[PDB]
Amino acid sequence: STIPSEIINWTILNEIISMDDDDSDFSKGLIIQFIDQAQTTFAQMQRQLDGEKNLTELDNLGHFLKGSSAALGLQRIAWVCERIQNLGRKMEHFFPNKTELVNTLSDKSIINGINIDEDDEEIKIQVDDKDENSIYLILIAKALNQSRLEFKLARIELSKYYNTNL
Amino acid sequence: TSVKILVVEDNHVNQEVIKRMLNLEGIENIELACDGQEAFDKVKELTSKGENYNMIFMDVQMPKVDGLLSTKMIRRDLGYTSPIVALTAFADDSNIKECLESGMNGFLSKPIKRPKLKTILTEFCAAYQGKKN
Ligand code: BEF
Ligand SMILES: [Mg+2]
Ligand code: NA
Repeated sequence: STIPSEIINWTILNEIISMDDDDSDFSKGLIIQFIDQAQTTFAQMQRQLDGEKNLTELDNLGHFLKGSSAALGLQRIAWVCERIQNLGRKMEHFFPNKTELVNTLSDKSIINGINIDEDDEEIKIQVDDKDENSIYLILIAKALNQSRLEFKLARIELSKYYNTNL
Repeated sequence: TSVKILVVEDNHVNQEVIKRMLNLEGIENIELACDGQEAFDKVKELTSKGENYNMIFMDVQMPKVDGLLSTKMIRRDLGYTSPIVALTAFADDSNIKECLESGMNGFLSKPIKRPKLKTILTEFCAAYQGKKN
């Protein structure tokens, strides 16, 4: 699969917005809930990477956020989540570099006034204590760093749509 | 009442989206379960009353008991003869085949769009009456 180029699939998000009826509390409320969910889920994934290193839990966390980001049209986040799930299942064996993935953006210029590595966190993992499961953990850490970037980009586009910091 | 649907789903955002879609389809009697055990328990309680849920939408990955095991328990241990449709962030043919072979009648992948939900309801949902421009 290739990551989608557009941060928001407006066909899906417009459909969500169309269900508001009257003020916008339904759709904006789901966006706000998702944002919180994403922060909680990233912290959980990081805790696994730094701690228990449970690939099944990482797969469950990926799959969890995939469903919600997909339902809100946040399709690049959903794609990276699907990669995490598959890495956690040992069903994939690579994850693209950040430069390759940022170059696929449709509004490729959205990456101009921010540090694309700002939210990066490094995986506490010995080498030293390395084994057959190390690649999956290290590629999931790579993927999570991508996910935090995709999340910041989605928040930028959403904040611009809502004319308010979300 | 009239039509009664169970949505089984651990992600609250997804619960809220499908609930709103079903409400828009004129279905107000929607119950929510957060995992496969809770789903079993609810279908189990309604089993006593002597009524089915018209339909169950079943997520696959959930803590405690997943949707495949949930379906197996509901089919095997309980009477259960009414439709169960996978509603899940999956995926590929392995997942679809697994769901059908576990005793699910059909399969929807997220995001579920309103027109496609309409088709599933017409296909599988008992008393459902739908409009309409
Ligand atoms: F967790 Be479900 F399979 F989207
Ligand atoms: Mg789930
Ligand atoms: Na049913």
